[PDB]
This record gives sequence, structure tokens and C-alpha cells, in this order.
Amino acid sequence: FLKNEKDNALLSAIEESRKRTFVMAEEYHRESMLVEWEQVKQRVLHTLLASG
Amino acid sequence: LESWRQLVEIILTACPQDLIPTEHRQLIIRDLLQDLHVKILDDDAAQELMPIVAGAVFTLTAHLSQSVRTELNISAGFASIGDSSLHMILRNLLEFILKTGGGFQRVRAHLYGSLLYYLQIAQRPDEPDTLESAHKSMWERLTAPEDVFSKLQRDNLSIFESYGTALMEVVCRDACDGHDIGRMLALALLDRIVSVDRQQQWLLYLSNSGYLKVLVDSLAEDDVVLRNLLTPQPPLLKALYIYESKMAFLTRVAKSSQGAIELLRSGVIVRLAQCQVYDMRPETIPAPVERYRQILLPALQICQLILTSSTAQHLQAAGQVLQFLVAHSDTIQAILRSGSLGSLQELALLTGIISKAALPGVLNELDIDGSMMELQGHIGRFQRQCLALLNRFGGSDRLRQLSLQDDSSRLDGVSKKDDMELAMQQICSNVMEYCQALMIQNSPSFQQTVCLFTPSSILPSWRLPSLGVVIHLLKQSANNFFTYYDIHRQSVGKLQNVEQLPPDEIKELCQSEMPISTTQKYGLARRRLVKLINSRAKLLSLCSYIIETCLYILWRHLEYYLLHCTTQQDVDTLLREGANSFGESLQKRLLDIESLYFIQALVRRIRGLLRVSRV
Amino acid sequence: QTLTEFELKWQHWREECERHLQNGTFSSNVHMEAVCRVLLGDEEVLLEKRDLMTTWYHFLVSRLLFKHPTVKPTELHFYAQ
Repeated sequence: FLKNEKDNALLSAIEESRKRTFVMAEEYHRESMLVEWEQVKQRVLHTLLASG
Repeated sequence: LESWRQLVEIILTACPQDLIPTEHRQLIIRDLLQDLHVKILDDDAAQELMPIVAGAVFTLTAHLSQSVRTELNISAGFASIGDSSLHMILRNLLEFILKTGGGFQRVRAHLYGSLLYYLQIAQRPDEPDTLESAHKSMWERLTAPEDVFSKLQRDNLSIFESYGTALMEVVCRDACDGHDIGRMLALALLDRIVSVDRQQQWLLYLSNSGYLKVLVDSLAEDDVVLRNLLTPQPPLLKALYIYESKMAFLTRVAKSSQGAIELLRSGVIVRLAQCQVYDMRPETIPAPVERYRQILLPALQICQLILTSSTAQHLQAAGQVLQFLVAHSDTIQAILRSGSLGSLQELALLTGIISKAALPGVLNELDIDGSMMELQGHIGRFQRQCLALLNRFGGSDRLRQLSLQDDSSRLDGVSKKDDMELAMQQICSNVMEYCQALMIQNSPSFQQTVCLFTPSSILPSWRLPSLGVVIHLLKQSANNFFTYYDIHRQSVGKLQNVEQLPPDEIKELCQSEMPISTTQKYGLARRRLVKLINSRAKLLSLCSYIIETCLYILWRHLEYYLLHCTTQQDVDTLLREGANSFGESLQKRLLDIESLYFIQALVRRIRGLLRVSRV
Repeated sequence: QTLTEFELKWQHWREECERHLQNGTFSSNVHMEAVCRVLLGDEEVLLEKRDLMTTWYHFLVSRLLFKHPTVKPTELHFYAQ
């Protein structure tokens, strides 16, 4: 069943592609968001306390 | 052997899964794998056996990855699985990878696929770092029973080191300069391995052996190929997938601070700037404009590594990414002057870069007047474009950008509108931090005792801004504060309703179809409701940051406006300051590690631990 | 240092030299004026002192240094001719 064999091979490649896409995109944007919030938070907090 | 392999594999994989004892299925697979490996590892073994066996093993490992994940008085699930069995299968797999000379590239490709799957077996399902996960004080993260996945990752790294630098060097060279399929699979394998590698041995070997410098230099051999893909009919899509795997690998090493440093020392921004493919924006198989958008996505995506744990030490990175934006000022302006989610994320990352990078403090030190005037013209273009974003996102054009996507508003559309809002926020908050820094570092031109106020389109050579824009922004942000806060409360209510669904609701959703399986129906429904939790907690963090930013900005604005003679609040304040604080009040959190606790360097460290507890 | 950065820095220094020359800074001594003209890349003074650059290739390389430091491999033939 050459058809079956090729189909299964194609399916397995697609799987790993989904993996790389999921790891990277997710990591990057989420990372940026978290970094931003954490940095802003402590910066406005220490500034407000010191500027009083 | 061909026939046998084909028969068995095809049958097992295609046959309708009526395998009642999946445990026995796994045992059979394990036995088969072991037998095959023992037979092929013989010194006198025939080379014909190798290829067939390799493919069979790859197929079996894929099956195990699908089966183990499906499997994942409470000791009956992993009992017959075997972690030491995973390790023995892994050791045989690695040995069989080593025994493969360079001639059998396809065998090593299939084995790298198998290894990718055996690694994703142990990958913890990515759990969204919801606002509620910051309630597990560091003490409950240190005194909880170990995560077996991490111990398995540790053992896997120790095994990877057992074969030493030989196995890593071979797989790395084959990932660098193999063939179409093998390069993609091996690059993705490098991605996964450096993702799990905590001691960073694999990355240090990549840097010291000069394989990283090869991967980065290979990006230059793309200007000729990618210009051919912008012809409506490209010959082959394999180069695109290899480029995607390469950019994925590069993005994974960029998440680690040391990796970003080693990427800057390699001059990745330098090579990215010299690329002319970013300037070939098509005039408005994927579409050619979509192809250029894609080519843009890796480039700027990696370039925003600097935003990671690349701290102020990575401040020169700001100058490098500034140069990368400047060398393509035409495309940058054409983008900032063009209503899509992709465009909005591009604008967000771009304004983040501009804010963190375009400090005038970079200017006077680059004088070691040409560059000063260049970067001043650039800052001016940025100040004029980020001011033109208030009439698109702060006026009556808001309802037209929110209703034109109401023609089709699925969950995709709802998350897309959430992302439009986060783009509005990100870009404005970043430029607002940039204006606050330009006001603090300059002490906002105390010499502006020179009357600041008078006593009463394509980017041109010169254009002057306005300051009533500040008041319009004030009113628009005061209204969007209300709207975003009300939308936040509704989302929180929706999340509370989703929580109120117990396993009793699993029985109530399976009671209608019990005489997709109802159990797997609730599996998929848990997938959908957890995606809902993700979207709703992202919206919570967004709206909290929205309120904080609007609040501080307008507070300082009115503090300044007081002196200059200028000539529903109680409910919104009630929902923000009291409600969200006391509700989200682990405020004044863990005091157990801190109770157990050289001063200046460590106090800045526990403050870095205090930030992680927040995140 | 990227190619673009290098080129722009070089151009500014070239402008500085040109400004100096237009101010008659080295009017008193012809030799320094000639050296500054060489720095600018004026091929006239380069050819006047071809005794120093005995060969054609030396001349070519000097021109590249003072006119197009960032020279692509493909353009080499034209400049050479």
C-alpha cells in the first residue's frame, strides 16, 4: 500500500511542524507580554514610592 | 524483511483501534523494538537490514508517542509504561544512531524523527501561566513532590552527555549541511534538545564548534532563492519549511539570556540588516504579499530577542535593532502607514523596539553630526507615526475596525479582537513609557521656561505635531478605561461559570449520548474550555494593565495640568482599586524562604526572585 | 559594525576633510593639501604621484580605499578596467 505508506509519512511530518510552530510563537509573544508587565509593575511601584 | 515490516506496521497503524488492552499494545511495541535493535546492533549484521529496521523503529516510536500521550488505586496508568524502559529504548536508539555511517542519511533522518517524538512524550503540556498561578508562593514550588518529567529530562541530558560531544557534533553537522528532509528534521531536533537543555551543554557545544555561526551564515544564502518565491508559482516549498525550522531553532536559543548574547556576538542583526529581501514589499502556495509577511515574521521575531532576559547589558542590541529598522526605513514606513492581527503584532513589536532603542543617549556616543541627524530624523518619524495612531484607535474609527470583523466573529474573531486591544495597549504603553523616559532623563527640559504654549499625507521633510492630542488621548483613554473594565468583569463572570462545571457536568454531558466518544467529547470540551481560560486570563491581565496605565498616565497628566490654569468614577474606582487588589491579594506574599534569609548582590537577587513569584 | 554604519561614518570623515580643504587649512604647504586631496579620493593627484604606485593594481586598490571602501566582488572588474 504505497498510498497508505506515503500518507502516514506525510502525517508524521506535519505533526513535528506543528510542534515547532507551537513552541516558538507561543513562547515569544507570551514572553514579551510577561516581561513587559513585570518590568512596568515594579518600575511604577518603586517610582511612586520614591517620588512621594 | 520489507514485506514483514510493511505488513505489520500498516496493519497496526491503520486497523481501527479496537485494542482493548492498550497496555498490552505498548508492551508488544516495546518487545518488537527491543528485538529489532538487538538484531541490528550485531557487528556482522547486513546493511540491507538497517534501512528497513530504522523505518520500522521510527514508525513504532511515533506510535508510542501517540499511545503514551493517549494514556496520559491510581497506579495502573504508568505501571506497564516504564521510565527505565524509556531509557533503555532511548539508549538503544542512540547507539543505533551512532552505528550509522554517513552513507545512510535517511536512516538517521528517521531516527531523528523518532527522537523528536520520544522527547515530546515527556514535554509537560504547556499550562497557561494564568494570573491565579502566581498564588503558589515559591515555598509551595520548592516543597511539592517532584515532577517526574523533569527527572526524566535530567536523565536524558545525562545520557546525551554520555555519548559526549561525538553524537552532538555528528547530529549538528548533519543538521547544518544535510539534505532537504534531513536538515528540517535535524534542525527541529536541535530546537527541542536545546529547549530541554537546562545546563546548556548542547548550546555551548554549538557555539564552540562553530555550528551556530554556520547556521547564521546560511541565512545569507537566501536572497537569491526567496526572490524566486515571490513569483506566483514557486517550484518547491521545502526551502520554506527548512527556513521555518531554522528560525524556530534560532528563536529557541534566543529565549535564554546567554543564547541571545552569543547570538549578538555572532552578529545576527548584522547579517539580517544586509538582507535586501525585507525591502521587496509586493504591491497590493501562499500569496506573494503573504510570503513577504512571512519572511518578515522570522526576521523581526528573532530580532525582538533583546526583549527577553537580555537585560540592560544587552543595550547595544538596541542600537543594532535600530540600525535594522533604519536600513529599511521605506518598508517600515509603508507598514506603519498601511487593519489585521498580524499587522498589529508587527506594530507592537516595532514600537517596543523603538521605545527601548531610540533613546537620545545612544546618539551622542555614536559620534565616534551625520548619525545624530539621521537618528533624530528617525525619532521624529516615530513620534509622528505614533501620534497618528490616536486618530485611528482613539476616534470614531474604532467602531469601524471592530464591526468590519463582525461579519465573521467566531472564537478566532473574539481572540483577534482581544489581540487588537493588546496591540493598541502594547504600542501606546510602550511609546508612553518612552515619553516618560524622555521626560525623566531630560528632566523635561526645565529650560522650557521658553513659552511652551502660544499666547492664544506622506511623511514630508518636516511636519509639526500638536498637544491637544494629549487631551484627546486623555478623554479617549478615560472612556476606554470604562469599556475595558466592564468587558473584564463580564469575562471574569464567564470564567466563574466555566469553573462551576464539575465532573458532575462531565456526567451530565455524557448522559445524553450514553445508551466522538462522550469521554473524548469531554476531552475536547476541556480543550475548548481551557482555551477559554487562556483567553479570559489573558484578557484579565490586559485589562488590569490597561487600568494601571490609564491611571498613572492621567494621574501625572492632571498633576501637571493643575498649575497651568486650565482656563461613574466612583463605580469604576470601586471596581479597580478595591475590588481587584483585595481580590487578587496575595499582596505581601511568601515569608518563609525570606524568613531563612553578600547583601547588595543577593538582595537584588531575591528581588529577582520576587519578580518571578509575580510572573 | 555593519557595512551601512561603516559607510556612513566614512562619509562623515570625508565631509570633514572636504570642509578642511575648502577652508584653505593647508594652503601654505602644497604637500599637505595634496595629501588631503588624496584622502578625498581625487584621482588627479593620485595619477600625478603614480611613481609611488608603480603598478596599475596599486592604483586600483588606492582608489577603492579612498572612493568605495565597501566594494562588491562583482564590481571589481569595471573598476579594474
